[PDB]
Amino acid sequence: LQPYRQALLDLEQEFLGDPHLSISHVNYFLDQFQLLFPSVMVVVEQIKSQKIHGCQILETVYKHSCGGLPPVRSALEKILAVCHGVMYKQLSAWMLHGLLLDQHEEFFIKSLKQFSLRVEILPSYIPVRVAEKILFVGESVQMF
Amino acid sequence: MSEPPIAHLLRPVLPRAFAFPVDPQVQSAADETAVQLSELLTLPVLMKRSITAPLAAHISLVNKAAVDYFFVELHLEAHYEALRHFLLMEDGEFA
Repeated sequence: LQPYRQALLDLEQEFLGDPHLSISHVNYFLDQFQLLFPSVMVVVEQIKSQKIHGCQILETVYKHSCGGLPPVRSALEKILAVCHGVMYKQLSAWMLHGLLLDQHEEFFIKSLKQFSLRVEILPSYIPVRVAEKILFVGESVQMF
Repeated sequence: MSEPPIAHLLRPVLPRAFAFPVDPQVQSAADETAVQLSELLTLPVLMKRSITAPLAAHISLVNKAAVDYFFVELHLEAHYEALRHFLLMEDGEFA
């Protein structure tokens, strides 16, 4: 939402520059946001009603990543990059130092017991097969 | 059996022994800058246990040292050997 802030800030500079600018002038400059904002609304609205939990959010945006507005697609894509950071962050440990670090949320991994995949949560784009390699590496490091 | 309480060679191990940690300690500080630079911590927050690891070095020296004083210096086995000999009556004639 940062660019919307910059734009509003800029309009003032012009109004400071000239003392009589029509509202229509406002409509024209802000009318690219007129379309991106309604779209992002559903991405959140789905999250609240379905009580989407943990990684299942990562998929909810990805299905709206197929959006027919090129701006929206780029706009949402940024968010997934941010969210992946955490997943990449949690996977950065169980795979590496053999310890899960999760309270209530999950990273699709639940000795040789209490450690197993959560099919429901697993994001779709990530294939089941790769997950198994991951599970193998973490269990492997955990044992030795 | 009498090789362990050398004493004069024990000292050389120590400068080498604590210099050896300096080498990890040399890379660690710089790499701590790289780890700090990378995503705040490239590794999990729990990885900070790597910084406190050198303590083990002092621990090893402590245990080994105690053993020699407790054993060769104090000839402990002989105390167990005599206690067995007289209290458990191993020596045939005394019993």
